[PDB]
Amino acid sequence: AFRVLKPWWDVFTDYLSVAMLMIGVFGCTLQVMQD
Amino acid sequence: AFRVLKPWWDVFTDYLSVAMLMIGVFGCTLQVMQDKIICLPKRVEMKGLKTDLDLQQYSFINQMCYERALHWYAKYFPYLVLIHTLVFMLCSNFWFKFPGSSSKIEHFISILGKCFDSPWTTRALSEQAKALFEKVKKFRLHVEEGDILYAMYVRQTVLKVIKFLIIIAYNSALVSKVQFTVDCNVDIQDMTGYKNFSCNHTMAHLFSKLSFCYLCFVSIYGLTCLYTLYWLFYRSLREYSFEYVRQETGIDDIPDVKNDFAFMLHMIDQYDPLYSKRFAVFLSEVSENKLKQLNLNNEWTPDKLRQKLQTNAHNRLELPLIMLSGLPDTVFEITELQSLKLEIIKNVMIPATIAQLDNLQELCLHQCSVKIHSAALSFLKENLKVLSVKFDDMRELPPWMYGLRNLEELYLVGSLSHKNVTLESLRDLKSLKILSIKSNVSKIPQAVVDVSSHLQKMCVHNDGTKLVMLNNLKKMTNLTELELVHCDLERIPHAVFSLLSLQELDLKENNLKSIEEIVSFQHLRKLTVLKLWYNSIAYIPEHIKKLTSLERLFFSHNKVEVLPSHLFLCNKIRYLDLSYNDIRFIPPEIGVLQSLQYFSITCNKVESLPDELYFCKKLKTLKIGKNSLSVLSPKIGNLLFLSYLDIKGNHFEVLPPELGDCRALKRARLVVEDALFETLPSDVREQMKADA
Repeated sequence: AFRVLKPWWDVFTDYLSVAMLMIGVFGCTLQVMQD
Repeated sequence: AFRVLKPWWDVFTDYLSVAMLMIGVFGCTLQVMQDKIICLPKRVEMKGLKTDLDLQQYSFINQMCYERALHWYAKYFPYLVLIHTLVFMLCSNFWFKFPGSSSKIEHFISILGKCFDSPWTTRALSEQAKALFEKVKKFRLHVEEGDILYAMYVRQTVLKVIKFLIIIAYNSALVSKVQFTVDCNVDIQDMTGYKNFSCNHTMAHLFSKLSFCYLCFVSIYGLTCLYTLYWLFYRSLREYSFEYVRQETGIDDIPDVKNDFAFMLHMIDQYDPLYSKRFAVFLSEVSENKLKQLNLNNEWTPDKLRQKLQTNAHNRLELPLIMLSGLPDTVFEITELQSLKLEIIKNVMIPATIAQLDNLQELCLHQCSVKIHSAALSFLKENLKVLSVKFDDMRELPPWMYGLRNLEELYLVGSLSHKNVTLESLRDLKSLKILSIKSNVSKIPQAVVDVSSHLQKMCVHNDGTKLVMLNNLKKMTNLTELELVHCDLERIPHAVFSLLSLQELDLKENNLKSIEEIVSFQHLRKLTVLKLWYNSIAYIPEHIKKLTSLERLFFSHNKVEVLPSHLFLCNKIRYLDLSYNDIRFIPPEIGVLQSLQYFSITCNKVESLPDELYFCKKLKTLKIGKNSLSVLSPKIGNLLFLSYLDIKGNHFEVLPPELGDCRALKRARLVVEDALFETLPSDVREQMKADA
């Protein structure tokens, strides 16, 4: 339903998206803070 | 699932990774918070050294020299450590995060936990696990073809080792690079009026010390890998041999395991030494057999066995068995059965408990590969009297049956020639008296000669095999009853002429056409019963009158059309089978057959009945059958002892009332047309059916 529909490449893309989202949030934080 | 997969070194590596992650996060926090460079112009009673620089210039200089002079690695160290720790964690977790191997790992965890959970494992070492054996065998067949999980784990370990080596190699040189104080000569002159600056940032010494401690952790981490690497390359975990469960519990099953299975076994043993012992039980086949035995004992009750008890053909209390996987023990509790019946029961082992069933003398076996115990075999030798065996490819034949001395009657249903029969010698059968064979043997085996000293009755009913060599039958001096049914001889064999002790002769389905050997039958004065079923005989030689001892005659389903007068000279004949023949006229000489009690001419061409036939008052069975009789003589009322009459299928118009004179014949024994029976008076039919 929420797990059996994810091939390995899909899982890797999801993890890459999570990492990129974290990077973007951290970048926004630092831009607000010290830029 | 999430805990039992961690060896001690793995847990230590995880804890080191956690500590390194905490250190990296703390370093990033301090770098964001207090990592500030203070800078001053370098080259210049002591007074102050005012530089008339405003705060904006100070901050600008701090930023400029921070970008320029400060070492890149010194600035990136917290993020560097964070990245390395995250990569180590990711390469540690991808072992279970990859679904293709994660499914196998989860299946192994589930099966191991379920096997350890079963108390029947402890019972075997000392309920539903029987079906769990199927999952066990499915897993062992499917996953032993893997070993890719081991390669993946080895690759992960190699990656960790390489990362550790690189980390040490470059950090060792880079640690000495950082300094607390620093100098920067940037071209800010004529922009800020200065070029040379002395600077320092707070974290340096701390970072230095911090980095030192971090290195130590990494060092231990690397050492950990080495140990595991050595453990990977000193034991050769691709193969695992128990050699301890086999020696202690005394089980020779569970020989070895494949690369993947040995790897998982080693991992579990390092995690827990007793989990492997508990999990190995369901690999054993003997354990599976015993668990099936327990389940069968739960399924079977003595009540079920006694309900299935019945009376066999040869007047014995028998327990039929049609589909079983072994011997229930409860069967040995019921000693009143005199016979046992087995049908399609392979892999049967008879223990000494068969000695409990004292009152056993017969056994029936239908397609069963059975072996006995020593006490079981001795009990069978000393107690069995009758035995019936059915086998298809000689594999169900138990050889020890040839060693049973007290056996009396034996029945064999199975081909032996498939032309020499692979029959074992019948020497130990010291009390064999009756033999029955259902095979395709072309020549009589020599083994029977080893039993002819006490053999009394040999029955061989082949499916049509021609008995070319009958020389051994001449050795049957003690044979009193002989049957050669469907032996395809087509002539009376010369060997039977050597059997003076013979009493009853049967030649069914031999298709005898010329029988001019009846004179030789005069050499045998004990011939009371002679049988010629399903032969091509059309004429009866006069020599048959010379058989003094004849008591029964058989000519059913033959080509005899007009029967000779001299055939009636054997006044001692009591059974006369003339049905299914071309018999048309019954000669009056049948009146001299006073001793006759049987006469069947069913499915013949008989058109009239002589009155002399009714002089044979001893006739208790008369089977006219399907003939062409138009009227029945009233003299049938004189046959006071006639018990069966079969005239249905004839041309009778009205049955005579004299049928009421038949004391031994009733409605059930009277086979007549319903209209013919209706032609009888009301009193006659009332007397036949009931007692008025």
